[PDB]
Amino acid sequence: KQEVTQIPAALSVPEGENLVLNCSFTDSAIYNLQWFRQDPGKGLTSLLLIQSSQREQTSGRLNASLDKSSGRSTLYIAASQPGDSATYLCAVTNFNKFYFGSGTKLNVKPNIQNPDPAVYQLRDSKSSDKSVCLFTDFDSQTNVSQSKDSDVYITDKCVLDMRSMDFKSNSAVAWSNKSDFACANAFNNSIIPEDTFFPSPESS
Amino acid sequence: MKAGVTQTPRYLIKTRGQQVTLSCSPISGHRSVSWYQQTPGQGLQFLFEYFSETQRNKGNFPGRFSGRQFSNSRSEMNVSTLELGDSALYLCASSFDSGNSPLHFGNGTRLTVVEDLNKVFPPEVAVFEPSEAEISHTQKATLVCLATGFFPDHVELSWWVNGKEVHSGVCTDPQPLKEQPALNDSRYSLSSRLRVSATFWQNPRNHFRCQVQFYGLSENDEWTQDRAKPVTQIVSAEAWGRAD
Repeated sequence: KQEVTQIPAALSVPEGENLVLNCSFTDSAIYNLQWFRQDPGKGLTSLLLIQSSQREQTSGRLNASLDKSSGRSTLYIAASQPGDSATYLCAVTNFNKFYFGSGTKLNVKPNIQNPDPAVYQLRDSKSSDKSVCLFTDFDSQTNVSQSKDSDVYITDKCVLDMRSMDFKSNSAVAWSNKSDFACANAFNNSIIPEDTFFPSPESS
Repeated sequence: MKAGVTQTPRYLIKTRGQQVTLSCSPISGHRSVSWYQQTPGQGLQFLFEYFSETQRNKGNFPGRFSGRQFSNSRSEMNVSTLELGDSALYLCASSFDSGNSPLHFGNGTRLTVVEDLNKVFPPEVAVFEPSEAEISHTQKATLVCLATGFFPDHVELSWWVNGKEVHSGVCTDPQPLKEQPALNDSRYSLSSRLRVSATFWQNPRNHFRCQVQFYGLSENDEWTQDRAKPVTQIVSAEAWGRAD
């Protein structure tokens, strides 16, 4: 009869903004409520544990309230950072059971200071039969879509940080081994900046 | 120094009907050990918790899921009569007291249950060298590594520059893409980028390696196909800088 609900399912925001993560539970007879983060391909990290007798806990930029009788907890994350990106899980400990919510998947986007959107062709590999195109250096407002073609593969924006240069950049990779494939067309199903640089012939 | 929660094995590939036994060692001083199953579709689900060698609490799984705890607090769980939907991350957590003290999780055992070990393939791995136009326009140079055609998703990708593992300037996709999204046994692909300065790429003494560890079949799994047995292995690709 315990049901734990978390909203939003997914949150994407600009770095620096405050965030609100909501948890609710139908059975108020809990011993503790606990918030965790989980990164891709890893286990969970405990962030806060709020005992049933406590109303809140704080650790750094994280503060969570517990309203036991209302069946609610809210996690507030101040001044979000890229390294906050994770899945955040709400769990409750009941008399003789333990229940986890389905999570909020948080992505905190960098503010790109100097966008320079471009689509480049990487060099042919002599030990691969794929052609590879790199869409890079675009602002974090850009959305990368899948191709119309089932044999063209496109991976979502990924942020890299060149720490010693004070520099971060988004990119998406597209590839295929079909012959009617070119970098000029690879991202045609996405809305890309009108000023995107297509070098001749890192494109077509 | 301290050891965290440890789990063994890290990865398993089984066929339907088989059985597995998984182990977890708690943090020293923790006596409560809990097991959970994490699947895409049902999220984290509680199996059972042990303290001082006895089961204290149990979830709703059927009796083919079982567990135990030894006198030193180490715990095993066992799954019999395995089915495709038992594929999951099996997570262990330890605590000083689960009623009032935080759960500390291990990194899990990744179990894949398949119909047919012929469905298992290692990755092919390739490095693609940077675009000249990128170098001219930005004074930076992005390498791409692609790991493709693998099943199951039991891979770990890393970059190494002159023998030292790098994280600065890297981004690896958080999840692989299914090459055939509609299929239970689709093979996967994964991409990663490493970006360096143009000056660094232009030195021919600089060596770049993309390494993919793939966790596959055991010595004891039978193999009767023509192609190479898809055992646990590293597949890598490399490049050297160049005046570019």
